[PDB]
Amino acid sequence: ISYAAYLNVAAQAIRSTELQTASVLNRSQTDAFYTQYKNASEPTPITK
Amino acid sequence: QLVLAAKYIGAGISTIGLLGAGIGIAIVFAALINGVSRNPSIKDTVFPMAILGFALSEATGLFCLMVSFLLLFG
Amino acid sequence: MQLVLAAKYIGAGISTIGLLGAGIGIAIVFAALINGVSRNPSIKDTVFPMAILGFALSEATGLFCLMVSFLLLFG
Amino acid sequence: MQLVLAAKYIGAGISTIGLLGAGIGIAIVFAALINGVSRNPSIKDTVFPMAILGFALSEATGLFCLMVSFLLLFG
Amino acid sequence: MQLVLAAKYIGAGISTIGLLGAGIGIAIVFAALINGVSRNPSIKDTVFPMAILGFALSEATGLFCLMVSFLLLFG
Amino acid sequence: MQLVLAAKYIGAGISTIGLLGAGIGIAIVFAALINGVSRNPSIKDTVFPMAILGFALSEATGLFCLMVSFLLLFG
Amino acid sequence: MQLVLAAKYIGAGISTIGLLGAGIGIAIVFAALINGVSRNPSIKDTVFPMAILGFALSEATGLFCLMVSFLLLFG
Amino acid sequence: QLVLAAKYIGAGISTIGLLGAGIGIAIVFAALINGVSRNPSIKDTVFPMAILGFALSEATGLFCLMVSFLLLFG
Amino acid sequence: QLVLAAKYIGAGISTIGLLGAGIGIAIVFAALINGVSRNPSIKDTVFPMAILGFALSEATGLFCLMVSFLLLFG
Amino acid sequence: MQLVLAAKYIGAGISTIGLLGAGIGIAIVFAALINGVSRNPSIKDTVFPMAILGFALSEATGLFCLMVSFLLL
Amino acid sequence: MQLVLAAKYIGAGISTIGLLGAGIGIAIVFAALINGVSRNPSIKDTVFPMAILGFALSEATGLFCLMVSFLLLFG
Amino acid sequence: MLKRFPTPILKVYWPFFVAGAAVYYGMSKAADLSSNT
Amino acid sequence: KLQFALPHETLYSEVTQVNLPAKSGRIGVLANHVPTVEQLLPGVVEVMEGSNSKKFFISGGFATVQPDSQLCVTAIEAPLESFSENIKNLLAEAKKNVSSSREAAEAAIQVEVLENLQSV
Amino acid sequence: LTTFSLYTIIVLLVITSLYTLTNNNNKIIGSRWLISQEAIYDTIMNMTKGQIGGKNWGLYFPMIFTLFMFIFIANLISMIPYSFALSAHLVFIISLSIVIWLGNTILGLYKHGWVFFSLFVPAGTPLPLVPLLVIIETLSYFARAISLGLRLGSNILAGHLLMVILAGLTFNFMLINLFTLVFGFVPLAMILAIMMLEFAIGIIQGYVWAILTASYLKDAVYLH
Amino acid sequence: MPQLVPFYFMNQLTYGFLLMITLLILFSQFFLPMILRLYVSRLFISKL
Repeated sequence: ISYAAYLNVAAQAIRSTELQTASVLNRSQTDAFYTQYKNASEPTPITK
Repeated sequence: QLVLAAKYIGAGISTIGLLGAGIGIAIVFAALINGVSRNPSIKDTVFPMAILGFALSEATGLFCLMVSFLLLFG
Repeated sequence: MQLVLAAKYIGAGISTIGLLGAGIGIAIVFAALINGVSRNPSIKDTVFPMAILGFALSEATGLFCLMVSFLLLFG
Repeated sequence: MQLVLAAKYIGAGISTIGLLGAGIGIAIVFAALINGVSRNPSIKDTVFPMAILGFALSEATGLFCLMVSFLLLFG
Repeated sequence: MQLVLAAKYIGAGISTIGLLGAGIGIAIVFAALINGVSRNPSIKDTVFPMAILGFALSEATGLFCLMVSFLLLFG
Repeated sequence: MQLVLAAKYIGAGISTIGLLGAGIGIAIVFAALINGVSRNPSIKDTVFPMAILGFALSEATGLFCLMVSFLLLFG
Repeated sequence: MQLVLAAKYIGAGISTIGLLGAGIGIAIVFAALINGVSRNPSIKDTVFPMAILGFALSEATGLFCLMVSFLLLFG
Repeated sequence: QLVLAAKYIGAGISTIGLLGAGIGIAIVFAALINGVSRNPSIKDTVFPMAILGFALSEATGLFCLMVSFLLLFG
Repeated sequence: QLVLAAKYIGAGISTIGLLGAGIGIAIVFAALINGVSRNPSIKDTVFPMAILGFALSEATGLFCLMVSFLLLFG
Repeated sequence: MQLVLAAKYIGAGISTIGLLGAGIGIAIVFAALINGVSRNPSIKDTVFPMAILGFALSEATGLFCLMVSFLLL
Repeated sequence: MQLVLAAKYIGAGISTIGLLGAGIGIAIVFAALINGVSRNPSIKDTVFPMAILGFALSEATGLFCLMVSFLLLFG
Repeated sequence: MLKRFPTPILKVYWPFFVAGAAVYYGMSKAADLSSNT
Repeated sequence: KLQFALPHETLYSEVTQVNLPAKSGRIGVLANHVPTVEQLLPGVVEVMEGSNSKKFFISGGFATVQPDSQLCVTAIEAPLESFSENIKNLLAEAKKNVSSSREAAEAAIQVEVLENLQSV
Repeated sequence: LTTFSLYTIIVLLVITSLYTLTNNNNKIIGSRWLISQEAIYDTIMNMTKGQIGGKNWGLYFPMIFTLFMFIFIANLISMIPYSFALSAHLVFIISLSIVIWLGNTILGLYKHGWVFFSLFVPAGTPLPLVPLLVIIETLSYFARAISLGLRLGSNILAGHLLMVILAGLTFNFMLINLFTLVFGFVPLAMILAIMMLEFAIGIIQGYVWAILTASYLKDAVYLH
Repeated sequence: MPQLVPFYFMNQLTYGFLLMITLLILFSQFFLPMILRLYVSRLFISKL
């Protein structure tokens, strides 16, 4: 497992007693998409 | 007799051999402690292997000791 | 006769060198332990059976050697 | 003579010394196996036959030494 | 008598050799201690009792060599 | 005569002592192999020939010691 | 007797051999000190009592060896 | 017959000199394998250095062997 | 005579002890260089530490040497 | 006669033991050289002279053991 | 007479064993020099006078052995 | 299973066989010296 | 000195002794300590500025002693007390579920975090 | 004539049975026994392709295979405790080693002229030790003549001598008074462990022979 | 074994070297290529 993915998940997991704040929840919960682009054209826009 | 003396002497010289085994066993166990402190989790595979490494180191010592009895009696 | 008693005391002396090896072995286990702990102090309870085990087995080889030394010496 | 017989037993005793290097040798191989394996978690499919090879070879010097000890004592 | 008395003094010297392993051994535990305390800073409270235990055990194997030396020397 | 045959046997015993240095040596090469392989993950195609070479020559020095043991022992 | 008196002069030398182990040991403690103190420049005040202790104990094994030499010489 | 006795004994003692070279060879090769594995690519420069260290360590052993032969053959 | 022979031999035996001291001195100096190179700046504190370890290592050899002289010269 | 000539042959055997140490000494210098060069890469041009100097001195000690063998003969 | 002539040669021979430790020692100081200089690229000016000092001292121990060897050989 | 295939068995492998012959002649003399004991 | 910067917050961004769980085992930095680069593993952390100590539970990050005694710690999140039992329970269930269900890597980090949290 | 002659015939007959009736008839699927000799084929094919690795790897693939199989079978048969070794006669094993070694060097000389002597300086060095590095390379080159054989011979022999001497000791263990024949399982167990080991050290030597004299052919074909 | 020094060396060696040369020819023409025949037959069905 890639290290920066490992740390990200670690932060999220640590955000999962339960006295955590909204900025924490925002810092660990988000919805996004990304798009592969030719070269131009758009090979499928796959969710993040 | 010189022969009577000789069997006692031969037992002495062979007995020194045990020294190497005393170091050897410890080197296997030391590496076990270092590995397990590094991983927290190497131990499940490694602990059977560590007992094996100990056995082999000890086994060399038993050959030396057996030579001591062959000298001492013979 | 003097030769017999001499051989007893000599054979004992010769055996005594073997003890050194087990002594070095013991030291190595504790050095490893100290390094392991400073690098990960939470290993200790899992390590504690193994630590005593490695010490004992190392030491034991020297004690086998020592028994031969006294057997020769006293006769 | 008494002297020839003495030399057989004594020569055998002297011969027994060589075994120590192989004993330490085997321990070093297993230590290295543990160390490599503790580093990778997964090198082992390549490394395990390499380690057994090192073990067998280190042991062999000790066995050669032991063989000579019997040849002097009995032979 | 001259032979056995000469044998006592020789056999004593042989036994003295066994001490060397323990001497290096003491250092090995303490070298680990010094390094370990430097890694963590504060590991020392737990570890200092472990270090004393390790020294004593290594030393004891050396002392076994010494007691054989005095048994040979005096009788 | 008695002395000469004795001396051949004694000389044989001494020769066996030489094996130990090779024994420790072989283990060092194989330890290094495992260290190297654990360091690279993939060095083995070049390095396994290098390691075999180092084993061989280290071992050979021991075998020379063994061979003198045979010459003296049988002769 | 010439044999006994000779044995003292030989035996003194044999005893002296043990002392080498402690010498190497002392160096090892100081080496660890240098490396430790290098790794955290300010660890020195805590570590330095421990370092002198490790030296003293290692040295002590050397003293015991040297005592046996003086016992043979001046007993 | 003391001289003849000593020749055979002396030959035996000579093997001990060889033992150190057996360790020595291994030490150079240990460094080689470590260096090469860390870099991959150091090897082309390093391999001449390794062979040189091996040869020099070996030569010390060669001297011991020559003395062994000098006694044995006379 | 046997006694005079024994003085010369005995002195020789004592000489073996010095080897440990030589190795010891070097180990401290090796560490000195490592410490200095590691920090770039531990050197003024580390230099007396290094000297102390050398001196003590040397001392064990010195004790062997004076015992050698005592048997050798008388 | 017999005792002295015998002693020379024994003595020759004993002298080889010193040589073993020098073999290891030389090896350590070259091992260090390889380690230094492999960590740094580029150090090699300065470091190779240092290695030769260290080698020579280690070997020289062994040479002292060897010449004593020759003296004893 | 013969016994004494033999003895002078013998005491000298035993003394050569002492020389070995200085050889290995010299290598160790130089090894550190190389390792330091390779670590820093630039420590060398500080480290070099220290290295020469350590070399000289390590060598000197072997020199003492050598002069004692000569004293025993030549008288 | 078995079949006779005309594979190389001699047109590369002569020096191995030659070395065997040299040792064979020398071993005749060695055997004769040992058969006296 | 010390910095214990977070993305939207910060926690300490001359701090005297700091105790860190690192890929070199555990590391202590005191006054001037030698300058390092260590990636911080998921951790239970103690930071001391003088004798006063603040104890932090950390998502992993990076540790970097700068040679001026500026201990740059950057981590994505890190008090210990905010994390400090029901949360551990939730992680146990989740650890189990992910254990059955990259999916491996997820289960592994979850086992680590559940333990690391249990330490708190 | 001799015992030795009888065991050379026995080795030949085992190997014929291993390649004429290790498989029921002739299959393209193979019986459970032939699965081994497929894996063996591949680990020695890929080993001398891994070693010598030329287009002449396969030209020395029969050579490396009959050196494998001879040593592999004769250190399992010889490990039957009433079987008269072919490998504990040093005079045969060392002779076989020298034969193969000479057959590498002569082949190397034939193929690569007097530029074969360029092998003995692989790389330049300062000129006062250029001749030195030719002499103590050639010395190490024909130390290969005896090293390969004496390793194997000593290993196999040491196993047999250990067993016979230990058989004599375990007899005398029972001649020691009956209180020693309470908890007397340990000397039997020592021989059992040695017997487990003795097959292993016999198969390891058969592989080690065949990799080292692949390495020697690697050196001889591809110089320096 | 207690006794393992023949004097029958040339006798031993005659039968010994006969077995080595025999196995080389035997492998090369018979037993090694009959395994390669299995390989090539399997591969020929695979390739078609």
